[PDB]
Amino acid sequence: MRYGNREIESIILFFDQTIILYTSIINALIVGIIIIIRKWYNRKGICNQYIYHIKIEVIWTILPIIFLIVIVLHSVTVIYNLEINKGTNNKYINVIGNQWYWIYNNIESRISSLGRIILVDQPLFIKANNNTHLIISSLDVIHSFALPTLGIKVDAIPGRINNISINGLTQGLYVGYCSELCGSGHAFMPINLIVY
Amino acid sequence: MINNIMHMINKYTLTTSHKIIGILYGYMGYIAGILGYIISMLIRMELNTQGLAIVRKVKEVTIYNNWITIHGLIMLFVFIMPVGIGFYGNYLIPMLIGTSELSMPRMNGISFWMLIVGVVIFVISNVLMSKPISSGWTLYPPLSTRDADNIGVNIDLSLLVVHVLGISSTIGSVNYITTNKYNRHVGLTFMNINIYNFSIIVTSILLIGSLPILGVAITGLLLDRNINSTIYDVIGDPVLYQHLFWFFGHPEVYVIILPVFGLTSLILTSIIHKDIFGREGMMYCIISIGVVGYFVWAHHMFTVGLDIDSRSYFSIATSIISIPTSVKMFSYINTWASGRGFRGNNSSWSFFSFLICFCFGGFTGLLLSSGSLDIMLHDTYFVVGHFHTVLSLAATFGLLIAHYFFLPIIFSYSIFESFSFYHTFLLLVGALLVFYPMHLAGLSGMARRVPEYADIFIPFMTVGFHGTFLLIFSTLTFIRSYFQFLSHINHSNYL
Amino acid sequence: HGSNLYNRVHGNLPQLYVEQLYNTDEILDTVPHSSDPVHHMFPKCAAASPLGFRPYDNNKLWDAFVLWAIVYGVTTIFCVLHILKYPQIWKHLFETLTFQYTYQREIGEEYVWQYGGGGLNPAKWRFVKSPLEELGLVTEYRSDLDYPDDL
Amino acid sequence: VAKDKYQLAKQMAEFQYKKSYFEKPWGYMFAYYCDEDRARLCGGIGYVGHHG
Amino acid sequence: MNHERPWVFLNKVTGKWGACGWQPFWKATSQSLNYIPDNFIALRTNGSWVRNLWQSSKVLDRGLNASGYPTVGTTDWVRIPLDAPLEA
Amino acid sequence: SPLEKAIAEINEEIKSGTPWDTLKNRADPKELHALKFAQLPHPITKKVEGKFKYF
Ligand code: HEA
Ligand code: HEA
Ligand SMILES: CCCCCCCCCCCCCCCCCC(=O)OC[C@H](COP(=O)([O-])OCC[N+](C)(C)C)OC(=O)CCCCCCCCCCCCCCCCC
Ligand SMILES: [Cu+2]
Ligand SMILES: [Cu+2]
Ligand SMILES: [Cu+2]
Ligand SMILES: [Mg+2]
Repeated sequence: MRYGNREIESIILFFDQTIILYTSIINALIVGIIIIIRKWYNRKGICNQYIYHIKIEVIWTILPIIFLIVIVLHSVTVIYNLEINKGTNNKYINVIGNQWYWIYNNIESRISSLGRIILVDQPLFIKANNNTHLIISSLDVIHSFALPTLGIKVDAIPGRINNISINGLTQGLYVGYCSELCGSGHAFMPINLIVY
Repeated sequence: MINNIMHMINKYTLTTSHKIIGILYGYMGYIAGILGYIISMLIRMELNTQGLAIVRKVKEVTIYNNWITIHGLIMLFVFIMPVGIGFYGNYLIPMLIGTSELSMPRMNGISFWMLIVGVVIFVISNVLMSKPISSGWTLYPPLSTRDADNIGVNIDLSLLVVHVLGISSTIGSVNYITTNKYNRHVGLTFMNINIYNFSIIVTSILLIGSLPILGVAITGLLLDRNINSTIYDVIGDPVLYQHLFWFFGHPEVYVIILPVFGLTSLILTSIIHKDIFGREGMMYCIISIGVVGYFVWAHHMFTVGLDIDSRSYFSIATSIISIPTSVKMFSYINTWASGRGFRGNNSSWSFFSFLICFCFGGFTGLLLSSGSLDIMLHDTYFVVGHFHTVLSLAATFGLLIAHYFFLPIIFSYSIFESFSFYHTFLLLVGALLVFYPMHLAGLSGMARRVPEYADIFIPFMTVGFHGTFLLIFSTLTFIRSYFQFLSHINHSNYL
Repeated sequence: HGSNLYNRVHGNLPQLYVEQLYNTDEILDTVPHSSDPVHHMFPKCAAASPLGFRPYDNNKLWDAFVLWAIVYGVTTIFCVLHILKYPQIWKHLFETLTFQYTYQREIGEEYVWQYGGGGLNPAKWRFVKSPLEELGLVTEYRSDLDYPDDL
Repeated sequence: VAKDKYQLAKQMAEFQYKKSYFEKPWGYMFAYYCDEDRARLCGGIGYVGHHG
Repeated sequence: MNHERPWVFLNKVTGKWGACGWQPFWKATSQSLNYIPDNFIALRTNGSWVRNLWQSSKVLDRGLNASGYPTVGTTDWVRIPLDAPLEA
Repeated sequence: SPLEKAIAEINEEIKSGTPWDTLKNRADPKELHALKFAQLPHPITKKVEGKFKYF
């Protein structure tokens, strides 16, 4: 099992770290709530005076903060890691999002009947391990070039030329979507990328 | 009986009494909630079955798009705000500070009837007229201006509906702030008013600051559609529209949520027979959430193409906003401790559901804050899971707490606890089956606003089917319970 | 409740109630009086609860209709308007919910079935045959229905 | 406040009489009032017996 | 509603007694806050039948010659009303 | 006090017992209810019912 890119790997590892943190917090609160509820339902541990504790409040406000700066730093570094590979390219590809089909270098790509919703008649080809620049926009309305398995999701907005850097490591076909409401045929506007 | 009929009509139209306006807001809110629920059932039936089983044609998916957009608009602007803010806000705010009426009694009636005008225009536009607005609840141009399925006038009527709702909200907000600031009885300072009043004040401050921007955005859309300008065209800035709309967008979200916090705090004081743990802490956290919500608007546009520095900044600001809500959740957990909350009360169990669901939704939404990780989750079903496990499980359950706590007080008849238990528990279980799978269908790549999906995603939609049936059962139970609430016995014999 | 006009006239500034013999309702637009009756929020409920009665009785047709309109009124109005304007949507819904419509189902075939556990995973799925045609209630699938061509 | 011992004895005698004739009746009446309120809020009208 | 006031069955040969009356009942639903139920077993009464039953219990258990009271059908049971205390 | 006298008298009285403890001849309530339904006219149908009926 390969990863298909390094940026996707970095995003996955950041996701796993956050998942671990949140699961730990959830387990702590679950134990606390279990104790509280078990005491409550049996009519035990009553104290109308216990409506303030300065130390506890200050500590429980501070603790989330220190565990959050780490997450923020990690996220910022992941963003910049996504964006560093710009400028080290040798191939340019331009992508246009038409109304319910895509265009790559003035070649149209529409859904086919061989596959239900995933396959396309004309894929988009890029070379493995070769840094490429995608210049994406749209003609009529807003679409969204979405290949989230390679860590690419960029909106194709009319009159706005977005520029993303794409890189492939695993050879094969990646299926993606429009990921933005565009009309009636939004659900039938797939994306196919072939890394060879 | 002409005099009696006209007297009733004058009672419910010329009124300025805060209690009457409050009950009217509540009624309209419940009705619009039921309508939104019906449309949601239509959407779910479209998703569950394969092969465009309801619309039957790809050309006619515009019906499904219209369904989702009106579902969103109805449930946001006419269900929660009229109920959470309009109903308890008007009914309770004057009472909790010991005064007769709100300041500006007439503007209160003007607010309610502006809301009714908006509802009427919306209902006529999107039902009796053909080819309605079908551009999602976030009316993104050029889809909502330069399209083929959005050409009729009723689209412009829906935009004007948004305008009237904004006007109504601004009037209500100004009225609430003013009444809470000067009419407090002698001996009650500004920061000693109970928790609900403070949350309403901060909510009103939120609404005042952002609605004019939404008005500017909607006027831009109307001008593009009608006088054929180019603000949001291929030579315009659809991103400018997105910036303005979402500058309004997140303040609306916190406006929705905060009054639920206030109501839950008040009801807790009433049912656990103990004061709020760290009341000053909760009030300060509420105002903090209010203030921080004005600096995070662009976390809804991480894939538009924002500058890298701005992406990092908005991830930071979203985490900042995440902090004080955690403080509030801990305060709630400690408040319930040591108390004597009723062990068999739908209010108690709805509070539990509110707490759990809000914690889970807050976590899932804190994952989405990271700009990088928002690459893989923008416009998938993860976002839908997020804002439905917050809106439809934390806001809805807070309103259920208020509903089951204030029905006896308003009407003077106790509540059928077993009936309410069936309703609330089936709503909990059914809703979890509908939205929880969405989360794992978002990490798997399923986009949103699609009536037809790839075959890889069948299991999630089967669990959703199960959840939709349970939801139908729960809502029928709820409506029949309420009808039974105001109806006298039907059987009586001798034992 | 009952008017307080005798007291209002015999009160302390009767000149304020001269308007009350014009076209003017007492409860809404007359100066309140020290000895006025107390007005409640839902007078029907206020008068019925202390007698042990719920405000509405189902045995009375008028009350049954009024309560139906209060609870189910706008709901059914919206449903009726929608059905009148979109007859085909409800027709298709009825067809689907009654097993009359099958997209591309065949006879004797098996179809994949999986409840949860993430996307389609071949190590978890089952395959199901239609019990309706196993029993015999179904032999052929109707084709006169609308078909989503180009999908 | 009693200052010398004689005032203490006088206050003690008065308190014993008052306890026999005024304070115990008050205690029993208040206990009956609490129980009567509990019975009033019973039978499915209020939340009596849910906690406490 | 207007039914009989509570009574006392008394069986002669067995010599065994017991109170009785008509219990109204209805399908359970929400209650009313502003209403304490009136006397329903003994309608339009100050509820003295409880006191009469308590006073008469010693009389009845001790053995009462109730031959001057009406019977219930063809059985051995007779009805004693609880309108006034029973002394005999 | 009169309250003390009354309390002491009641305390001494309950030592003897109460009717619920001292009464020997007393029928079960189920037998009495069955006899009521089987012999006496119903206050709604104005006739004698065999047993208990909901409607
Ligand atoms: C408060 C807002 C709110 C509420 C309550 C809901 C309630 C529900 N929503 Fe939705 N929803 C949105 C806000 C809301 N929603 C928004 C903003 C969108 C996006 C629109 C768009 O994408 O453009 C959306 C989109 C959306 C989709 C998008 C489909 C698609 O995009 O692919 C789906 C489908 O699964 C869905 C399902 C449901 C279901 C099944 C319910 C409910 O059935 C589940 C809970 C049901 C309840 C029972 C609530 C009903 C209330 C009453 C019962 C009133 C009674 C009184 C009280 C209890 C106070 N919603
Ligand atoms: C309804 C109310 C509501 C609330 C309260 C929130 C709360 C939050 N929301 Fe969201 N949100 C919506 C309603 C809400 N949201 C809606 C309706 C949409 C969709 C709009 C649409 O696209 O149509 C949306 C969409 C949305 C997105 C869009 C993602 C995408 O579109 O690209 C993002 C991502 O940044 C986001 C983030 C957050 C965050 C970070 C919080 C935070 O406030 C959550 C904070 C909560 C907590 C943190 C819980 C407390 C935690 C603990 C107990 C301690 C743990 C703390 C630490 C370790 C620090 N929300
Ligand atoms: C020891 C028995 C374990 C629990 C028995 C039931 C689950 C069977 C084995 C679970 C693992 C394999 C997944 C297949 C089935 C999962 C079903 C499910 O709920 O999936 C959702 C989710 C989908 O998530 P998931 O299954 O993808 O979990 C992640 C799994 N891995 C590790 C592979 C990534 O399943 C779970 O969360 C798993 C635990 C389910 C236990 C549910 C218990 C509570 C019941 C609530 C009411 C549900 C009504 C269903 C009625 C059906 C019968 C009448
Ligand atoms: Cu598209
Ligand atoms: Cu699209
Ligand atoms: Cu936001
Ligand atoms: Mg998008």
